[PDB]
Amino acid sequence: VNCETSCVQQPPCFPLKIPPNDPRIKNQADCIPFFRSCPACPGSNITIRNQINALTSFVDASMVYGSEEPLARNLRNMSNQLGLLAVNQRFQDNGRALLPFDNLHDDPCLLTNRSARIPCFLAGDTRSSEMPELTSMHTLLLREHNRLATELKSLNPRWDGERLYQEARKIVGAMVQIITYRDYLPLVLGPTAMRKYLPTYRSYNDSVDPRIANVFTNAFRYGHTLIQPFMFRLDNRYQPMEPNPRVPLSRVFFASWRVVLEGGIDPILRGLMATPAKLNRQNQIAVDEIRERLFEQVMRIGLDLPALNMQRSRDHGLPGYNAWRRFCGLPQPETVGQLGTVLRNLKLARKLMEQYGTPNNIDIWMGGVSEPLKRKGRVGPLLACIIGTQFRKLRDGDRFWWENEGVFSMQQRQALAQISLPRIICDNTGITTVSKNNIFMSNSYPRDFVNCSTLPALNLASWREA
Amino acid sequence: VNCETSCVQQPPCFPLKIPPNDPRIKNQADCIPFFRSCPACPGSNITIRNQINALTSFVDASMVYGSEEPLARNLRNMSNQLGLLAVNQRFQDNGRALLPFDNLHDDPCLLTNRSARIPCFLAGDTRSSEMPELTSMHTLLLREHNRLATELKSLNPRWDGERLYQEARKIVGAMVQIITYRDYLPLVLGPTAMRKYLPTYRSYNDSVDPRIANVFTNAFRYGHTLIQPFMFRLDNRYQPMEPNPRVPLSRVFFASWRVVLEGGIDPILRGLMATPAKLNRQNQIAVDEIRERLFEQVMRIGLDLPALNMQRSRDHGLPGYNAWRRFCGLPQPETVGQLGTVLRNLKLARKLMEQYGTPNNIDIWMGGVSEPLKRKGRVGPLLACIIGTQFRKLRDGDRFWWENEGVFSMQQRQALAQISLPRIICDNTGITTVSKNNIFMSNSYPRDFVNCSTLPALNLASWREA
Amino acid sequence: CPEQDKYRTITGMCNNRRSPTLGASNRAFVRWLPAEYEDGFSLPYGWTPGVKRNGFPVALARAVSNEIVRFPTDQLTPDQERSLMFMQWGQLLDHDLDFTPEPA
Amino acid sequence: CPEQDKYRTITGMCNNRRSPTLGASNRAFVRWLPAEYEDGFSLPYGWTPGVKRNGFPVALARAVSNEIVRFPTDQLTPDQERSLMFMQWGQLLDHDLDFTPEPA
Ligand SMILES: *[C@@H]1O[C@H](CO[C@@H]2O[C@@H](C)[C@@H](O)[C@@H](O)[C@@H]2O)[C@@H](O[C@@H]2O[C@H](CO)[C@@H](O[C@@H]3O[C@H](CO[C@H]4O[C@H](CO)[C@@H](O)[C@H](O)[C@@H]4O)[C@@H](O)[C@H](O[C@H]4O[C@H](CO)[C@@H](O)[C@H](O)[C@@H]4O)[C@@H]3O)[C@H](O)[C@H]2NC(C)=O)[C@H](O)[C@H]1NC(C)=O
Ligand SMILES: *[C@@H]1O[C@H](CO[C@@H]2O[C@@H](C)[C@@H](O)[C@@H](O)[C@@H]2O)[C@@H](O[C@@H]2O[C@H](CO)[C@@H](O[C@@H]3O[C@H](CO[C@H]4O[C@H](CO)[C@@H](O)[C@H](O)[C@@H]4O)[C@@H](O)[C@H](O[C@H]4O[C@H](CO)[C@@H](O)[C@H](O)[C@@H]4O)[C@@H]3O)[C@H](O)[C@H]2NC(C)=O)[C@H](O)[C@H]1NC(C)=O
Ligand code: HEM
Ligand code: HEM
Ligand SMILES: *[C@@H]1O[C@H](CO)[C@@H](O)[C@H](O)[C@H]1NC(C)=O
Ligand SMILES: *[C@@H]1O[C@H](CO)[C@@H](O)[C@H](O)[C@H]1NC(C)=O
Ligand SMILES: *[C@@H]1O[C@H](CO)[C@@H](O)[C@H](O)[C@H]1NC(C)=O
Ligand SMILES: *[C@@H]1O[C@H](CO)[C@@H](O)[C@H](O)[C@H]1NC(C)=O
Ligand SMILES: [Br-]
Ligand SMILES: [Br-]
Ligand SMILES: [Br-]
Ligand SMILES: [Br-]
Ligand SMILES: [Br-]
Ligand SMILES: [Br-]
Ligand SMILES: [Br-]
Ligand SMILES: [Br-]
Ligand SMILES: [Ca+2]
Ligand SMILES: [Ca+2]
Repeated sequence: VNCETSCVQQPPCFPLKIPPNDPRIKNQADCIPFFRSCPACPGSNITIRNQINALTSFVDASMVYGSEEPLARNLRNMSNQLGLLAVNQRFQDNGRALLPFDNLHDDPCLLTNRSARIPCFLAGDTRSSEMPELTSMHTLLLREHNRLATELKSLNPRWDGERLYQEARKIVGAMVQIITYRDYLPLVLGPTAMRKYLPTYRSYNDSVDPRIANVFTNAFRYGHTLIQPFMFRLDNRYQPMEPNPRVPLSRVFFASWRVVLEGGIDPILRGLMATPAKLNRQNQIAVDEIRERLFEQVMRIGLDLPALNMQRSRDHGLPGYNAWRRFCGLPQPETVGQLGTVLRNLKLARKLMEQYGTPNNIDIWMGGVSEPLKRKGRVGPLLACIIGTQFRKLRDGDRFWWENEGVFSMQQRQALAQISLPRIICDNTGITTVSKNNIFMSNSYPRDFVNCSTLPALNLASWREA
Repeated sequence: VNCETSCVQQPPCFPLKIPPNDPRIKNQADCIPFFRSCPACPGSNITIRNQINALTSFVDASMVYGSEEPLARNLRNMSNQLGLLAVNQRFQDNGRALLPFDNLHDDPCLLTNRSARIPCFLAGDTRSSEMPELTSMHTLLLREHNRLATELKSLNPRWDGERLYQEARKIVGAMVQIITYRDYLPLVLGPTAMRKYLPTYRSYNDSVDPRIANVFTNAFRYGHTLIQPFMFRLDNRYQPMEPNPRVPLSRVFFASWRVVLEGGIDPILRGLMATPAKLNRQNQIAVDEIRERLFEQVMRIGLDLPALNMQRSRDHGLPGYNAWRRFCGLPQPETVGQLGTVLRNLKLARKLMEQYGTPNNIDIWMGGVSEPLKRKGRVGPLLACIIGTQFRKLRDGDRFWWENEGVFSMQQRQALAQISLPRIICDNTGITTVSKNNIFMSNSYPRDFVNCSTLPALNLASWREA
Repeated sequence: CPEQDKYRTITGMCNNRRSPTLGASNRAFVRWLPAEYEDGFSLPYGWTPGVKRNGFPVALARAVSNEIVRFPTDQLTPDQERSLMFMQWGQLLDHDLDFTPEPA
Repeated sequence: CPEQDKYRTITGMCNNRRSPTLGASNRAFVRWLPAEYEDGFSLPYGWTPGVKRNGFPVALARAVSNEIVRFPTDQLTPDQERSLMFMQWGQLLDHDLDFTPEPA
């Protein structure tokens, strides 16, 4: 049974059925396409069905380098001894490198503009082309690797290709860890949750299970609440870059042609820096660009991302809201009144109650994004517990964590302490004005912007082997 | 193949290698027979191999009733509406019920005495004939079920077969829970570990995982250190049952014929009551009856139970001693000196280090039984933690726990509180003098004994339907 | 696992030497809580018509989205203290952490 | 799982309503800690010649048994405070809780 073209419920399809008086799909014979996640143990009449993580759990920039040896190999430039990642051999972004194209059997990117004939990009992860803003970040890190590899070849002449690649790969990974725990996570969790779930690092602990928990795959989708209905692009002076400065997100998904033919990554990165994220409010959860029109250009029907999240949590056999609250040592509301109190919103509690009947059955993504956000944070207590617990494990249970004794020298850690996302943008783009740290807070130009010249670039002197 | 008859290491075999100059197995290229436990997900290149529990984890007397429906039905007497368990149709024990014979493909009991032709017994669990003492306990509870069913039938004449069976089964399960938690576990863990891991029952908690943990299957094998090298049989005045009151254990394994043809279960049960268990000591861990001659009559050579326990822990991918110490929140000895301190025995720690190299690699069974015993307990801190944690889960995570609200009436719970192993023996055997409570401590006749006549019967009045 | 190494493996294998596949690719996720399936081992809630979950009807995912998530875009509240880069780093980071394969 | 029931099922199924296989027969054991195999996923330590466990040779179970467990039978110490029945209930109870199947 073809899950993409049929609404029949049979393995491995789990189509979302359509309710009566649906705002968009008036045909209740239709459905939202859904493929069940691959079972870890197919056909077993013994195991409790589990799902598979195809990537390394570690914050190791695997979305740059890949999580399988064949891929990691194919992503490298193996035509010289410079330790570089291969770049696009058909296009450049105002002199700079693009990601190589991929060879996909049913390339969705081509369908976003039949004229353009621009396929999806090839990267460490298979979703790099899903939105141009994501593609731009992959492109950024790709360039930083090559730049590091180049400077590294300068400091240490003897270092061969393999050495260059690995040392450059090691710095990029550290950069991803640093940006993530120093700048990103504190603004996700807020002050209190950050102190609680990520106490000061001590050192590697080999008893700390670093695997991603099934529940994390759904809870961390909290980000879907931060999505704006447009892709914003701005010129070198951060003004709307015509003729299409604000394209609907439903016409940017897999649109790799926009990166190649519409100005490169500079206009995209500026848009990310100088545009406010959407705020998560209890009656403004997620925009219709993803709730009604997700992937509209590349399949028979527009998808509903929030709907997919709830369908997926059930596909994965994930416990309901109260089980996760209990797990997190948080009170479990049983009445609509109790729920109202936990949510500080009686109206929302009522809607949830009328849909689910009991707070025990609220799907984890729905319940999670439904809680009022913690002070200076962007998730509630439940998601904070789930996300913070996950990241502590990814940190403490990683033998190659950048601060672990032995990974980097004391002076190498000093050097890495000076890296920033703004700085990386400065080193690999035409953009000479970038957001002030913290880049995830700054969002108003020119008030929150500074010239690149005032920001010190990574000093690799302590990488000298001499 | 046949792991029982060759030393080839190929699936599903994992034969134990023999050390040079072994005191028994002189051909260093030979081995000890061992079959890998069945994997939960056969041939998987994704899943981390795990093993299977073929039994219900709950303390529900499944060793009596069966944990699979077809077997469950086959243990039941369906020739009438008396709700009884099937009994042996060939033999009786001084006018009382024996377990029925099983129908095995390569029946090992047949091999223990070729001229007797007595096959293994059929029970709720497949190991009932492993040793006559075990067989005797199985027989006891079978009788207790039929006794309870009969009494309930007189009190409740309208109650059909199914109802009587279920009600009797429920009582039997309750008895096993009570004897286990009131009488048995306190003497395993010691008072301190009992308060710690087994605090006052409050109520059923549907979020408590009641499954058996993999390590428990190995850790609960601490009981192997309690085994005496003989099966003791006593007559009705508790004196040696001639002509052979002390049978070497190596000649009673799977020896069902001894139950049927050598006096039934009375001499066996008296033997169990009036003989001390073996005390575990650091230089007296387990006897050669099981270390050199385990299953000698039904195997090509004698097996080694202690060595099988360690091979099994490896087969199951179980972490070493220190990881389990860490899990349990106990200090992790890293040097011989430190291990010496933890064990209160530097010599033993020295022997362990000469064999293992590091405390991190000591097998859980070996490390576990090596620890000094807790006060008034028969295990050390590590085993105390593992066993105590397992039983807490089995109690708190069981919706049919005898003390759980709604399972039994208040009147029923009061009646059940009066049950005891000594009284059950009185009710189902020809024995008229039994051990004083606690039956697990009492071990010296006549000192620790009394007449059955001084012990009241279980009052079933509150099971009468009004 | 090599007694000594210099860098991460590409698959993550051997990061944890005592349990070599932890954190590595193409491995089952860890369960922080026992899974909850309609049949207890494999079918998702909402699969079989009439089958409730814990005493109540399973709500259609699309119905919950329509009822609780749907909102008029003109009400959208720009986050005064977060840049859109905050959203983007999130997605990028999610793609360093987990990808859950499905059949083609 | 039925709405109400007065008796346990034979298999243990439905004891836990939210996750009905928990404690039920013919299911994998729960792991309190990650498994430790030679190849990370299935080969037991002692399987491959020359393969050490965390820097030291895997000690033969039979050697450990010989050097540490073996003791003179006539040295056996009778437990003054426990009956043999204490041993026997243990095994009987163990057989209510777990049986790890092996191919015949
Ligand atoms: C019903 O039983 C539930 C299970 O209880 C366990 O089993 C019973 C038999 C007892 O032995 C009991 O003591 C056991 O805990 C029980 O739910 C449990 O409740 C606890 C306490 O709230 C929960 O612990 C909290 O966990 C969260 C999440 O992290 C945990 O899980 C991860 C993944 O395995 C581990 O890596 C962690 O180390 C934890 O184990 C933590 O965030 C939280 O700690 C934080 O908060 C406390 C307090 O501020 C601080 O001390 C810490 O430093 C942290 O800041 C706790 O560790 C547990 O997750 C939960 N389990 C389940 C299955 O839900 C429930 O309360 C019982 N109800 C009743 C009425 O008895
Ligand atoms: C290295 O990390 C190890 C893992 O630490 C966890 O994850 C990291 C990221 C941190 O967030 C950390 O806070 C987390 O704990 C860490 O080992 C851990 O150490 C704790 C504390 O010793 C252990 O907890 C104890 O567990 C035992 C066993 O029960 C547990 O498991 C069962 C079944 O799986 C559960 O149902 C239970 O709820 C428990 O989770 C308990 O018996 C014990 O509680 C008892 O003791 C305390 C104190 O006396 C009493 O107050 C209680 O009431 C109980 O009587 C603890 O809960 C944890 O098992 C262990 N994990 C592992 C994998 O070993 C290690 O210490 C770290 N080392 C360093 C240097 O950082
Ligand atoms: C450009 C913005 C984003 C998308 C477009 C997008 C899309 C998806 C899709 C299609 C899925 C799968 C849905 C399903 O279950 O069928 C999905 C999964 C996940 N996301 Fe999404 N996402 C966009 C943006 C974000 C951001 C900002 C996130 C985090 C802050 C985020 C997270 C996730 C996660 C963790 C998943 C699961 C991934 C897996 O396969 O393991 N997304 N998103
Ligand atoms: C009459 C006394 C006992 C035995 C004879 C006996 C034998 C064994 C054997 C052969 C195994 C399996 C060995 C292997 O892995 O190859 C075994 C397993 C277990 N035991 Fe044993 N046992 C006798 C007595 C006891 C007592 C007193 C115990 C508990 C107090 C005890 C426990 C266990 C446990 C829990 C196991 C594992 C069971 C499973 O398959 O899950 N034993 N024993
Ligand atoms: C490899 O590197 C060389 C030198 O930078 C470059 O000319 C070539 O295009 C690169 N190859 C690929 C596939 O990126
Ligand atoms: C498609 O790409 C072409 C370039 O081939 C461009 O001219 C056109 O504007 C794009 N079409 C749309 C609908 O954006
Ligand atoms: C069933 O019970 C009846 C009466 O107790 C008895 O005649 C018969 O032997 C029993 N059948 C079996 C198989 O135990
Ligand atoms: C075997 O059983 C018979 C009874 O069939 C008994 O007379 C004989 O003594 C037994 N043999 C041994 C060695 O115990
Ligand atoms: Br290309
Ligand atoms: Br995506
Ligand atoms: Br600029
Ligand atoms: Br029979
Ligand atoms: Br046995
Ligand atoms: Br007597
Ligand atoms: Br989970
Ligand atoms: Br375990
Ligand atoms: Ca990764
Ligand atoms: Ca059981």
